[PDB]
Amino acid sequence: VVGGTEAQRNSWPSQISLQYRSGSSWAHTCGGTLIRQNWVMTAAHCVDRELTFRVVVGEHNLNQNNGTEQYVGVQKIVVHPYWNTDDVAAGYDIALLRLAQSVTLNSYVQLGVLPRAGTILANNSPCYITGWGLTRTNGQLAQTLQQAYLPTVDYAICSSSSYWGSTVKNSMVCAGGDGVRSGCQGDSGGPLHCLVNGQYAVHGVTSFVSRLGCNVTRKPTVFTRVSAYISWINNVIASN
Ligand SMILES: [Ca+2]
Repeated sequence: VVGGTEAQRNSWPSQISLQYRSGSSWAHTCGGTLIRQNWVMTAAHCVDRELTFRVVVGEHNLNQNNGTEQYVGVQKIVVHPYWNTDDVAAGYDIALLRLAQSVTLNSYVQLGVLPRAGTILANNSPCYITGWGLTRTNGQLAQTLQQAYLPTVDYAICSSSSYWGSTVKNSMVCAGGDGVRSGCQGDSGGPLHCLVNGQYAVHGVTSFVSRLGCNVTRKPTVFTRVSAYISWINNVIASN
């Protein structure tokens, strides 16, 4: 997250860190949202690589013991069947991870609330992106979980020529684009939390930013629109 502020450690208890094994250690690669005690929602592109993955719930500082983490292996990966790694702009950038164990819920570990199917946010709706992604374009991961206020940009604006044009689809949510605050590499897969009827819900799965840079004016961060995939999500969980 570029232009973030450090999150309070119990603000976003559905945020997870998706990590891969690298030598004698683990490396953060993406975010995700805990949606069942044994299921995480992330981006398809995050699991394109044949890697060994684990999820960390209850995480705040990637580099320090927080006293709240739970570590769990990824047992099954279900990518959306229409995802094409060649074509992030086509959409379908969503995947579900069944965890090897069920995690225990507490003020640091909670399920993310998903929107009702079909919900579209009005332009300029209040949302926060969260994650441990780069804090500058071509920078380094954050140590502590960051949040940034990113107001939505509706489809009509976001798919205009000055913004993303043809690249954005109605199966996506755009947020931000102010040139200061954005998602960045390592935020992919995590949530976009939007306040609706007094309740935050996870409306987006972080998908992509401009090839120019993370925080680019009129290139809002682009998210998979969770509310387009409610039936898909439920179908996967019920058949696994
Ligand atoms: Ca930690």
